[PDB]
Amino acid sequence: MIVPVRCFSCGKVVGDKWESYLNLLQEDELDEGTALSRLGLKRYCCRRMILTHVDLIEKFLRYNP
Amino acid sequence: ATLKYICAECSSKLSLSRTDAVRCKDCGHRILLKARTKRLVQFEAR
Amino acid sequence: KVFIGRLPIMLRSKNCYLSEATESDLYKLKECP
Amino acid sequence: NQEDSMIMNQSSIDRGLFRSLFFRSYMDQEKKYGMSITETFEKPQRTNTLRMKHGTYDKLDDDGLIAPGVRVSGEDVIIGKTTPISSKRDASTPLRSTENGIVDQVLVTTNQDGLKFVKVRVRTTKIPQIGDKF
Amino acid sequence: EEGPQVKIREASKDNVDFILSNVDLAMANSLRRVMIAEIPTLAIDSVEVETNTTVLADEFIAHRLGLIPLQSMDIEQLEYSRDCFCEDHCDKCSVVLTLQAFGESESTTNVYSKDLVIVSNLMGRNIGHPIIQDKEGNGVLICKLRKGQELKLTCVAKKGIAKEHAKWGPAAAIEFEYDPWNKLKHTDYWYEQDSAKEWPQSKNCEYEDPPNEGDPFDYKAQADTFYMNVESVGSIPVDQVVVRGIDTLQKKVASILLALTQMDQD
Ligand SMILES: [Zn+2]
Ligand SMILES: [Zn+2]
Ligand SMILES: [Zn+2]
Repeated sequence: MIVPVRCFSCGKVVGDKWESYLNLLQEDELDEGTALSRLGLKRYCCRRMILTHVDLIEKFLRYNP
Repeated sequence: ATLKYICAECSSKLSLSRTDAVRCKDCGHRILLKARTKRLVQFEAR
Repeated sequence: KVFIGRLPIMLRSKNCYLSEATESDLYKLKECP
Repeated sequence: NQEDSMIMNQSSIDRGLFRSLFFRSYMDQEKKYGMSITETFEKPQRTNTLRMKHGTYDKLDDDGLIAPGVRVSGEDVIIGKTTPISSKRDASTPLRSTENGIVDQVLVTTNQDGLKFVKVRVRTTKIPQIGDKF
Repeated sequence: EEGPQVKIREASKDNVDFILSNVDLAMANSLRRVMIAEIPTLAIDSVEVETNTTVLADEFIAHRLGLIPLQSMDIEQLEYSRDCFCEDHCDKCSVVLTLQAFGESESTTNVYSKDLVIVSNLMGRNIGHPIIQDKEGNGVLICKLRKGQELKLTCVAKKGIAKEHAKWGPAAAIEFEYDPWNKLKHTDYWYEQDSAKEWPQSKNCEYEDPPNEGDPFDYKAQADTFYMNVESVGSIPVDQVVVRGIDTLQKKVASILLALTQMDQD
């Protein structure tokens, strides 16, 4: 269900960090807690933002017309 | 150039009217959607 | 030999097509996995 | 925020916090009459009956339906139907008076009895506002 | 120099940790607010949709397009559509982007902040360029599409501020602390045994003189020195988020005088 452009609570964009984050994960094999930090996501508001998103859309796409 | 309907599976434009049933050319799958409007719709962006 | 009416089937039961189908199989049937 | 009511961050409501989609679907058929008499999915006008509806019919195409992009509201007519009886007594379906939104997906088909079966679906986004529950 | 004063510690393209001192909590705060809510900016505020075979809904997509930060340097030289004289809008008060995507690939095709193509004349001025800080140079993933999914829009950015809506805030977040060694006694730490042991000390304690038990309570005390850290989203240069803030707040107090004059006439 797509990555939230900008964090609800404070405002920092987060629209881009998705792919990055999903990468420092399966490739660079880091642990979430850090990956986020690498991505500049300090305070937990913006932090819970990425760490919790469920990118449903990927399933949504697996449909058809 | 201009369309009226579409098929659920074989997403293929149709266009009909009364009498010619409500099926499709090839696969029966007698559903069919109704393709967007020509007069584009506008949205607030908030 | 003779037909005696219709018996409503339960989804995901043996007699139901979905019983066998797989992910991709389903997504194609438009059924949420 | 007293007595079980809360204060919500408006800013957050804007950045998309707690918004949701809402769909709704009106349905309809073309009734048959044993010794051949049927209804019609069309956009009527007077023509004897006057049995119309207060709301606008204009958002209606000629198949007696609305194009998936059209925005509806008050009691606009979503479906056009008529019944002949002894010339045009109405049978059209208008959008639920309270609601409003945007047509999302109109579907045309036939039922077992070769009946013209149609299903419309209007879509809306609902935003957390003062009276809402959480 | 003269009055209130800064001591910018750290600093960058997205932050300005500084030390505004010799002011009034009151005034520090006001500045703090204005930065968050009343600095003009350019944001997408209208979206016509010609086509959308996306898995997302029209307004779903629009919501985000408005969230996408846009270049607002010369924003102060673009008028508010409300003020402009054009029946509706024009290049004198609005930027018009375009967006189009097609599932060309045989594998999930993305759509990015970058894909917006300005189409109105910018009468030469920094405005409406989708702000990108993303490594690959894409910025904000608007949405994705499968096989033959399409999407044809048209956006119209207009001026605007945070009050009217959040997408106009260039703020993002704003750190603010003062009197790290509870001296003014503007608090009362909760505790189980020792307040001091139980409550973390802030990095700001260093930049300031410790307590010294013996000493009596200083009632004449007052709040000076505020350790603030003004982030930014990019729509505007961190430094500017501060100046333009100081500047707006300034205009605000201004009008009060001005109006307080047009009144004198009678
Ligand atoms: Zn945040
Ligand atoms: Zn077909
Ligand atoms: Zn204008």
